[PDB]
Amino acid sequence: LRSVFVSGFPRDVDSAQLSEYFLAFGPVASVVMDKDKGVFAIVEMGDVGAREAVLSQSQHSLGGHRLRVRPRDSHQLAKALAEAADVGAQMIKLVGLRELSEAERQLRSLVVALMQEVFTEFFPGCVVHPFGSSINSFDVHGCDLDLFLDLKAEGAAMLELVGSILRGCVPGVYRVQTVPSARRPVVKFAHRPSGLHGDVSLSNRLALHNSRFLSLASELDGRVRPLVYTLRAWAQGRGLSGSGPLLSNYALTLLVIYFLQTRDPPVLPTVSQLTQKAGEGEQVEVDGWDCSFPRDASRLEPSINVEPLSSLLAQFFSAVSSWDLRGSLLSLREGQALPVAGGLPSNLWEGLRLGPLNLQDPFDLSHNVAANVTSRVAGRLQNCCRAAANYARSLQYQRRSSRGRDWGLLPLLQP
Ligand SMILES: [Mg+2]
Ligand SMILES: [Mg+2]
Repeated sequence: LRSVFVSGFPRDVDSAQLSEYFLAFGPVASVVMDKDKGVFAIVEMGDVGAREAVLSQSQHSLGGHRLRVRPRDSHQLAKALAEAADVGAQMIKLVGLRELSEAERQLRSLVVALMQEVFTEFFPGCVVHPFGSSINSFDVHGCDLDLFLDLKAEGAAMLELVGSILRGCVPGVYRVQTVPSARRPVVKFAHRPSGLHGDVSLSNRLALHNSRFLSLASELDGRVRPLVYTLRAWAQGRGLSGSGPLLSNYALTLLVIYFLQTRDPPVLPTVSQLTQKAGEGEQVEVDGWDCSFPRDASRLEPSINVEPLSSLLAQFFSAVSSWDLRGSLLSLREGQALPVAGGLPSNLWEGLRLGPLNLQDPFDLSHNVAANVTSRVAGRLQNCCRAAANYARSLQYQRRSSRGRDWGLLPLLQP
């Protein structure tokens, strides 16, 4: 597909002139005007890279006329987002569509209850804590159900025992696979009646609190869920968020939250500030790290930041693209970037893994959630952010479309 659809050039303009214009971007193979009609025309470039170079620039003009050059479940999403009022309404609608329905959530709680009632007989006093995607209120349709069982060879034996229990005892669950061989040992399971799948971890415990923190963030400000959902969909769109060297959903969420912490008025407070507001009985530590923070966001002061969702999204793209990733450790606790060269963040907090992208976990401070991210992924993240930022400054992002044209979020959510 080296050919591009080009329309909008003035009446009585030569195809040789279009050829001459597109000649700047590279070799032009052919230019064919619409024969019986007029208006648009098709331009085939010599190189596919030249075609990508033409599509790369959103600003085209000839003879004083601006040119439109375009290459030439999900459909429900696009249609619904096209029906919205503006960018903000689009983001909120995206949240409403992707988020779990109440039936799904209560179904999840029911399944958790089943698992608990089965496990309690084998391990008296054991507690099954749902964590991650389900309880952090960033949940999406068909997301994993991750359970933590609260009670390295003995760990493997115990893991196999849990696998056996899931296999032969609790009714309805199939696809049981024990995985001791991973950084965090886990037992994969699938419950058939509820149509759910997930992982059971022996000790993930710290992560549980992380989830809670995330939830609190969503309760602290109303823009958090739209921003995080939208940026999740976007990162998954550009191939940024993911499994391998790609960013994890948790790391991305942490990045968005950090961005919200770094705004001129803060949208979210720093984790340290939350720890200060914890209070008696809410004090909790895990592996030496302080995990404490308020139960409800009601007794916490609101955000004086008046920035709308659109401006916050554009500011996210711009700021993330503008940051220095390799030389900075992004801190959620202090809500700011701590310089790597000088300040030696690796001295205190021993075991901290630095690199292309450094993002510090709000509780365990020796943990870089972005440590897995390679140079290519980081650079491509900043590049995509620069792109999206330049797009957010256009009229296509800011305003709606009269009929049928993709506007606002829709170009950002496409592959
Ligand atoms: Mg019973
Ligand atoms: Mg999973």
